[PDB]
Amino acid sequence: SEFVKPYNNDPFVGNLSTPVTTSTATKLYLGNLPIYRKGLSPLLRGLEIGMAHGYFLIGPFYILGPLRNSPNALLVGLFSAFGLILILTLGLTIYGLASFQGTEGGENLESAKGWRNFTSGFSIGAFGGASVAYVLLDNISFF
Amino acid sequence: SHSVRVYDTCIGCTQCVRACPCDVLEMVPWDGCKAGQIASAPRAEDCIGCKRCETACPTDFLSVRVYLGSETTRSLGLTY
Amino acid sequence: WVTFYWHWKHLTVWGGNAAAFNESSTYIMGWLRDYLWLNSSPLINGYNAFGMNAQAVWAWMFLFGHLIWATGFMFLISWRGYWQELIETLVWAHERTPIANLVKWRDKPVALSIVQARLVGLAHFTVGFIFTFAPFVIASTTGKFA
Amino acid sequence: TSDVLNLQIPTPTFGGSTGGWLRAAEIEEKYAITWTSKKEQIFEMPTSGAAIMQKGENLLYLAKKEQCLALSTQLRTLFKISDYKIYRIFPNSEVQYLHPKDGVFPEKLNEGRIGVGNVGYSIGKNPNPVNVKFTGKNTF
Amino acid sequence: SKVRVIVDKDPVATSFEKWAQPGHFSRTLAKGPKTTTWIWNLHADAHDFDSQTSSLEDISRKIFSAHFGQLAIIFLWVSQAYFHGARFSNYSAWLLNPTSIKPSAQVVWPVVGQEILNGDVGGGFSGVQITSGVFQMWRASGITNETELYWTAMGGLMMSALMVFAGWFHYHKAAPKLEWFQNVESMMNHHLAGLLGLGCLSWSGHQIHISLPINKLLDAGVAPQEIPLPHELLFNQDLMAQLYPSFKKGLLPFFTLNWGEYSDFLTFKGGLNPITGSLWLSDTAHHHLALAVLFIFAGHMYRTNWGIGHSMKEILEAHKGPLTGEGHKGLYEILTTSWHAQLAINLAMMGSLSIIVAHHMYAMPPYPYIAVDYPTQLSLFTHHMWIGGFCVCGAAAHGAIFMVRDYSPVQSYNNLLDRVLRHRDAIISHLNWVCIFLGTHSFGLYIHNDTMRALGRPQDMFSDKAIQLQPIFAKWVQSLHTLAPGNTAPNSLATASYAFGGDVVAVNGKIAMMPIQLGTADFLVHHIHAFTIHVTVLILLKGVLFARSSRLIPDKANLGFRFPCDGPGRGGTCQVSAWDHIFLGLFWMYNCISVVIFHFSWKMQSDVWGTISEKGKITHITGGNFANSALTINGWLRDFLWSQASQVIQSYGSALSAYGIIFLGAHFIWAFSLMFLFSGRGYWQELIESVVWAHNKLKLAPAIQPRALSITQGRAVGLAHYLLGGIGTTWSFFLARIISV
Amino acid sequence: QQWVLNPLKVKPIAHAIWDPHFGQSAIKAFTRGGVSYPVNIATSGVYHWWYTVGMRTNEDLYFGALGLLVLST
Amino acid sequence: IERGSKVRVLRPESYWFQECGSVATIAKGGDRYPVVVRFEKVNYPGVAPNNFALDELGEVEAP
Ligand code: CLA
Ligand code: CLA
Ligand code: CLA
Ligand code: CLA
Ligand code: CLA
Ligand SMILES: CC1=C(/C=C/C(C)=C/C=C/C(C)=C/C=C/C=C(C)/C=C/C=C(C)/C=C/C2=C(C)CCCC2(C)C)C(C)(C)CCC1
Ligand SMILES: CC1=C(C/C=C(\C)CCC[C@H](C)CCC[C@H](C)CCCC(C)C)C(=O)c2ccccc2C1=O
Ligand SMILES: CC1=C(C/C=C(\C)CCC[C@H](C)CCC[C@H](C)CCCC(C)C)C(=O)c2ccccc2C1=O
Ligand code: SF4
Ligand code: SF4
Repeated sequence: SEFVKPYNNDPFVGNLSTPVTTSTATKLYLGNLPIYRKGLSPLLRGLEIGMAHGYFLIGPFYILGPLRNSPNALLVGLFSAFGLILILTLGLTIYGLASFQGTEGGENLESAKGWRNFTSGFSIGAFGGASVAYVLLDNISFF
Repeated sequence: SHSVRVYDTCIGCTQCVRACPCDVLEMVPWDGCKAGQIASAPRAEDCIGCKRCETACPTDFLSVRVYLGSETTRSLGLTY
Repeated sequence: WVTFYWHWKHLTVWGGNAAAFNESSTYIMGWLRDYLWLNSSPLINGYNAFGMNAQAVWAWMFLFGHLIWATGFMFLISWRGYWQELIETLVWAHERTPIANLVKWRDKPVALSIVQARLVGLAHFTVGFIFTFAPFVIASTTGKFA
Repeated sequence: TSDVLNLQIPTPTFGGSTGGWLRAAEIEEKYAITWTSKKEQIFEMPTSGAAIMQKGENLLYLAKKEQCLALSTQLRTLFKISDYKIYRIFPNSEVQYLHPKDGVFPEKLNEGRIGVGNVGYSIGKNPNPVNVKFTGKNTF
Repeated sequence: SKVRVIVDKDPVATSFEKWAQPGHFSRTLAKGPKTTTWIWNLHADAHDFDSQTSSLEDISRKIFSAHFGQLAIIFLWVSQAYFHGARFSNYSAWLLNPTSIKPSAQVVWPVVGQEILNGDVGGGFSGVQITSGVFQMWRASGITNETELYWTAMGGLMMSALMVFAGWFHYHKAAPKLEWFQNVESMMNHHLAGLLGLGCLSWSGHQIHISLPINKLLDAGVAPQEIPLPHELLFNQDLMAQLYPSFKKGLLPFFTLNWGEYSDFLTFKGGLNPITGSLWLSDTAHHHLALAVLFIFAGHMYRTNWGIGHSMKEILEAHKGPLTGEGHKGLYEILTTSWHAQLAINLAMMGSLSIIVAHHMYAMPPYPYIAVDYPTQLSLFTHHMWIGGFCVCGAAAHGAIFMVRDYSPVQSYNNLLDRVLRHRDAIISHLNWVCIFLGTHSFGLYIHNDTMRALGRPQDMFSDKAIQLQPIFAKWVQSLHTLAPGNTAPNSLATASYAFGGDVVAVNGKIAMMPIQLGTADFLVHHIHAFTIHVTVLILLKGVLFARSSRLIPDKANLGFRFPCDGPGRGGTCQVSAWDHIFLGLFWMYNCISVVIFHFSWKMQSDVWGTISEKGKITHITGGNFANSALTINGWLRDFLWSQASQVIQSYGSALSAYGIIFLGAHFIWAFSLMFLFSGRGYWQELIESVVWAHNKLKLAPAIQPRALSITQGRAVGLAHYLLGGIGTTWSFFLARIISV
Repeated sequence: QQWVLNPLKVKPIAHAIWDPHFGQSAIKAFTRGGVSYPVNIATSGVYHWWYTVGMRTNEDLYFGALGLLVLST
Repeated sequence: IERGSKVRVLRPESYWFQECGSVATIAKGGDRYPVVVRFEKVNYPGVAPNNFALDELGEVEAP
């Protein structure tokens, strides 16, 4: 048998249809993530990405930070996560400014309105996810 | 895009045209040499500047000269 | 060479030990073991496993200048072609991975040009040169007071 | 010929490579080469690998003109095919004919070509760059 | 009979005619020199037989005769060591006391004041100390007399003359045909049985009959001049039965399969001999017997004239799967029609084998009193590391040469080579990401430790008193090895080596081998090793895969294996050839091997080597400072280089002054390399023009026009000078340090 | 002020150090001179040059700084 | 000048400027550089001859 074939039935495109690129499992995974899920406004995509990312980002600052062996470890980790979230939001805004200029807007992500909605959703979601993981980490003895 | 010039010390021995990998050069009729032809560069926008023509010239201080200039997506040889 | 000569001669004169220079300056190993190896001891001991002192910043800048002088040799010895093919492979990698291929560059990434590479390697060489000689010439004189 | 390309020409049987055209071929510029074969045989692709060329007519899309001309050089110096045609496909489905332009190879003389870039003196008689200062023009 | 000897008779006439016609082997160089580039091209193309002739038969004959000449050189090199031990050494005085007499087999002539190099090595002898370990190698063979060394040297000279004659004979008298070389199954069977298994069998026989009784008597305290001669031990069952009480039964238990009666001299006790600090020689003889039986058994696999055996074409073509298309089909023709592919495999295997030898001979000292000879251990480890690194670079070089020259797309359609070439961007991209990840992590932990220690925050470091990175897998493997005797090696008395934990082995105060403890510094430096190996693999694999074509240059195979560039076009195509990739990867090999040998030297001086006193008080060479100082780059710089260069910079006026001279000279050569490595050809050509003007003015212009070195030659000269200077500096530094402490 | 009264024994000061990356022992180590804050010892010789040309107080240096600021403006 | 003459080259951008060469063939036609001069020293590409004009050769020795 042959499980590696030309990608999308074109033998001259620079990609291959390996069991990693074109499996049904990978299509179901990477067709249902927020950035690829069908029927999603850009704000909801940004929100769902942001909450997971904020949860993530408050992860490492609390445990490994300079004030880890301090009674104010979790607060300092939350503030560091907030600062990194603000930096990422600024990077998203300047990327949208440099990339999408003179665009028609709409529900497409590759436009000025779509990227502004995506950035707003990411920022509010990231701050919310950092706060939620702060609340769960402060009462970790419940579990 | 680079600029390619051919000077009148050409002998029409065609090696620059064969050495060209981008179809920049071609042979046009002429009357200033025994071969009756001189090289020409009508497609200098497809020049990449690799100077394979200048390696192939037999004349003392080569008649076909490539001057590196502005860079485009063709003269940089970018596939992406 | 000029600054090494001046610094070692004045280091021996200020300490009242000009005979050390007069005997050890005639051969290269005398320079290597009596100026550079001997006078680096207060510098490299700015911070160690037992603590640190006020010359820790000079030790850190000494290693900093070493690393910049070393990473100049990158651009000075390796030339464009290797890096252009590497950039092209990275371009394929970014264009053909999910999630991250939606982020698209405006300027096509290319390797540094030949003259630009020579300039960057030379600037690295020079900055590392200055930043590895200044901490030595300051901390060795500060670490001896003579 | 003219600026027409048959889109339904069969392609060489290739197993797919990681050397093909990237996103900036459906966006900016694409090239194709068409040639005529007498038998079914194996040729080396300019983007690595080996492909079987079909007996009859072939069509192959590449990303730059250098790849098409390197493939044409392979189709000449090896097994003799000398009727290849290289095109340039724009993203708005507009094709432009490039190689064998006037119908004959550039190394052979053809009456009807106009010399472009010819200079009527030797290379050592160019003007000094001082004489072109603050003018924008050059001494070429 | 398919496997047969077919040989041409008198193919090439022996004459001194092409000796006087340099450059005769190639078409271009035979027309005579016009510039001073024909000389360097003559030197570069001397061994490139593939570009001289298009016939594989003549190429194979040249290769065979050159192999014979190389073996002659190696036999002369063995004879030099045996003769210098016989006539110019203190081997007898070393035999009488192999713990206080320093080995020395090299004496200098007093002409210029260099007689100070004849140091006091002990035993009433003056000479240069030897770190080769040939003395312990001779003691492991029972060569207690100085006549046997002389006759071994004479036999080596005779064998070298034999190889010279064979090399002349097989190229000028009896040159085999192409069908002789392509019998790879016959060659494989004959090598596996007759070379390896019969060498193991004969060496085990020599060990059992000579080295076991002589070394047993030597460890018993008998002086070497009252030990029976090896011919008196070979045919004396009474004396061997006095030593090993199993020769009374003779060869009868061997044929009756009662091999348990031979357990007196064929053991599996393991560990180290307490008298000598080395492996038990009975274990060595038993090991060679097991290897001999295994290799002779393995040499019966491949098909020859008789119907039994395997065909290697059928084995390869049966191995194919879904994800790999046609599998290994066509590799048999590749490896039976190309010599460069066989180099690309054999050089990789030989380099990896040399590295394995380096890792195995330090933790398992195989020669008596070689563990307490620290300079010998350090020199052997560093030597085999450098040899392995050079060979593993050469493997990639010849893989690139095969890919440029001998590759054929019609032969290798849809097989493993084709599939690898069809997705090379994915391989190079993922290996690039791995290199960046490993580099950022492994080096940034060092830089973070530097910053924390410089900022006065030792509690924030990556150390054992801080955030810990314990190599738990390596410790688990060590604990598994320590508990192996009895549990998973039930018929074993001691562990395989004491580096995995156990008991300290001491020979007359000095430490032979003690357990090596792994901490966070060991984790950090092992990750450094993995990262350096990965980047070298990235450079070499990118050179091999992109040897034929790339996105930048679609017709790179038409330009050749080595070529400087393809012009300043496409933004610049500098160093696009696979040769330049090998040139760049050799630097990274140098970096990797330098870091590996630095790790070995510091860790062994800090945690293994030292002295033992009453009540087991262990005092190491540097004082156990590797655990806390190898966490920062400043710690390395201050405590390894600066602290251990004191021996090499203060060696002037003593017997080690040659090491200081070579230290300075290797620094000079390393700095001289950057002249070629940084500059370019055109400047030097214009300067040569300016010099040629003065020469022309004084009627001194050579007819062979002087030219600058070519771009590829300039890179090669710079790289060779860089490698020579670096290896010389490290060589002198290591030897002057470890001899004097 | 302190360096004028004793030039051979008082280390001249370049400026004060502000670093949130310092540990405790770095703060005590860089606290030198007559001051009580972490500080850099000047190695440019500006103290001797100003001391020769008539500067004796911090007010003189401040007025020179104002004059050069107005000149730059 | 004639065939077999020894000439000195006056072209400043030539590799053999102010160097002696031998005239090989003088073409009689519309060629701008009719005289063929062969030299004993190869240039950087390795080419021994070149085509020269009649005013770029200063003449040294008659045939
Ligand atoms: C790569 C090397 C490296 C590493 C691992 C660290 C690690 C650290 N540094 Mg550090 N540092 C480094 C180099 C490094 N340093 C260098 C080179 C310098 C000098 C310029 C410094 C200077 C420095 C200072 C001055 C300080 C630190 C500090 C710290 C600590 C906290 C930092 C933190 O939370 O960041 C934020 C971390 C994150 C946001 C995490 C991102 C990484 C995540 C885990 C990647 C996950 C990828 C994921 C697995 C992919 C798979 C996804 C898939 C499953 C879908 C931490 C132990 C602080 C300290 O006090 O230490 C105790 C501190 O004050 N660093
Ligand atoms: C059992 C038979 C046998 C043995 C022992 C060898 C041994 C060898 N072959 Mg060989 N070969 C054989 C059969 C054999 N071959 C057959 C059948 C073929 C044809 C298919 C080949 C084709 C072949 C080629 C094409 C090449 C070799 C090469 C080599 C050498 C490899 C280098 C090495 O390991 O150095 C080890 C060095 C030694 C062991 C030193 C001893 C050297 C002698 C000649 C070994 C034999 C001695 C003798 C038989 C034993 C006497 C015992 C006595 C004391 C009681 C090695 C000497 C290569 C080489 O180096 O060419 C010269 C090479 O290029 N062989
Ligand atoms: C089994 C070992 C082996 C063999 C048989 C070959 C064989 C070959 N190699 Mg190869 N190679 C090897 C190992 C080997 N190599 C290793 C280990 C490397 C990595 C460094 C390389 C890297 C390499 C490259 C990069 C190239 C070759 C090439 C070649 C071919 C021509 C070589 C030639 O004419 O050189 C003639 C021999 C010389 C010029 C002598 C070199 C002398 C060295 C540079 C100096 C040594 C200094 C010395 C050790 C110390 C001096 C001390 C000082 C104080 C005096 C030939 C087929 C070339 C080729 O075109 O292949 C087709 C080519 O481009 N090889
Ligand atoms: C000390 C000198 C030096 C340094 C630092 C490097 C660094 C590097 N070389 Mg290299 N190189 C050098 C000398 C050096 N080289 C020389 C002399 C040569 C000539 C032979 C080469 C030839 C060469 C080749 C041929 C290749 C490299 C490659 C690489 C890269 C490996 C990937 C990696 O881990 O990057 C990670 C970065 C580092 C290891 C260095 C910085 C680490 C810091 C401390 C931690 C992270 C810092 C962070 C990114 C920034 C934070 C601070 C900032 C915000 C201010 C890396 C950029 C390979 C490459 O790029 O492919 C992947 C490659 O193929 N080099
Ligand atoms: C993680 C490492 C790290 C970091 C981030 C810092 C950060 C800092 N240290 Mg520091 N330090 C460190 C490690 C570190 N240190 C270590 C290990 C030591 C040794 C103990 C010290 C010793 C030390 C001393 C002794 C001092 C500092 C000072 C400072 C501060 C300088 C800021 C400044 O003036 O900006 C200005 C920054 C620059 C001028 C550098 C940029 C140079 C660029 C490349 C030139 C080109 C710029 C270009 C035009 C682009 C700019 C765009 C423009 C629009 C801005 C800053 C807070 C100083 C301080 O207190 O300052 C108030 C000071 O006196 N540190
Ligand atoms: C050191 C050296 C040397 C020397 C060497 C030698 C001395 C060698 C020897 C060698 C030898 C001396 C070898 C031997 C071998 C033997 C063998 C290898 C045998 C075998 C046997 C067998 C195999 C048997 C079999 C059998 C059986 C068991 C059963 C059946 C029957 C029979 C009996 C057949 C020289 C001088 C060269 C050089 C330098 C180095
Ligand atoms: C490493 C290396 C590269 C690769 C280096 C590259 C591609 C540039 C690296 C840039 C660094 C990573 C900074 C990137 C810029 C930052 C993202 C900041 C952006 C600034 C803009 C917004 C202005 C070459 O291109 C090269 C070319 C010729 C000879 C030698 C070499 C060489 O050694
Ligand atoms: C110096 C230099 C030259 C000029 C080097 C030349 C012309 C080499 C000259 C070789 C000489 C003639 C060999 C013998 C050297 C001395 C005559 C002997 C010295 C002996 C010592 C051991 C004392 C290049 O051609 C070049 C090309 C490309 C990159 C870098 C460089 C480069 O750096
Ligand atoms: S190679 Fe040079 S001389 Fe020959 S035809 Fe072309 S331009 Fe003219
Ligand atoms: S520079 Fe290259 S592409 Fe341009 S004309 Fe010359 S050879 Fe052709």
